[PDB]
Amino acid sequence: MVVAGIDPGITHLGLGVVAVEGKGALKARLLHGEVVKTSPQEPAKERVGRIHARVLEVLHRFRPEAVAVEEAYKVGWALGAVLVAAFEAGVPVYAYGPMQVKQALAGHGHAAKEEVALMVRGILGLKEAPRPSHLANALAIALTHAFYARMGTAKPL
Amino acid sequence: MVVAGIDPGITHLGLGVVAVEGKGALKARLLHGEVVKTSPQEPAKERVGRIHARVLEVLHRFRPEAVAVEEAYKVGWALGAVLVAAFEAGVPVYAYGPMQVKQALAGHGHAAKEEVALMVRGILGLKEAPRPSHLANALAIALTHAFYARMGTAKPL
Repeated sequence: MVVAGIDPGITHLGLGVVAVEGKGALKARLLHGEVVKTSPQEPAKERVGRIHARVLEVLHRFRPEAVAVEEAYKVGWALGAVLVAAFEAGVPVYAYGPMQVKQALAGHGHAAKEEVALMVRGILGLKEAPRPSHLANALAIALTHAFYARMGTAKPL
Repeated sequence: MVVAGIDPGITHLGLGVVAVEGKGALKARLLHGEVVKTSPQEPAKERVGRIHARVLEVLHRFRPEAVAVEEAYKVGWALGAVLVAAFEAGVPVYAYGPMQVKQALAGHGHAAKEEVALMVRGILGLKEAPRPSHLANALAIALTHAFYARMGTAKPL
């Protein structure tokens, strides 16, 4: 299955797409990874508009079965743009918090972020852990969703 | 040696950094690759300003010995922003055209782009050819510079 994962951020918005294998231990391939980077000088509408345009472009190009997002006002803006794109692309949205990601990929709710990042590197077969953290997070969220999707406990926002 | 390569583009600006080995056949590692993507709706000053901010951030973080750029008005704007960043970072700029890139990496001036992209994938040890083309181009330009730098025919803009 093909999944877009998104990590709504301060000045970076992690956006990744993975294709996960249907059998065997959780295994996926990286199809796309980007970070939407915003500047202090550019106005709010451009920052949010670009996020929208990037997410919509990714959904249309990669046609994932699902969008997965990690879990305040301004972060809410970014997620707003993301939600609009998923609505226009006709793609269902699922939300997961830090603890669920840790549980799915590291096997305990209180695992360190480094443990999650090690598993994402493992599952995707990467040479190094995917940088930066917003991208690593977005891939983890994507893989978290695939994990719960397999066992049928996907959490739809 | 560490080299930033840049491919000034229509709506995408390829920006990559490679570290090249000092002995043996041309061999490098990818340190960074990004594409600055601009939208039709965002004003010109934001498009050019972001390019500036991204390039400057990359130069400051990665401290390359050189910036290499591929070789009209609006493309000129992007390169303008790039030039400003290199000036502020104190990094020398070298320019190369399509034919020199083809010559350095494929061994003939009239090689197809696919041949250049195959060599960039080879030299950087990548699984797949680096996508998208603006990023592939920026890495090729970077590696082209390192090639001529080795043999002492670097072309400083």
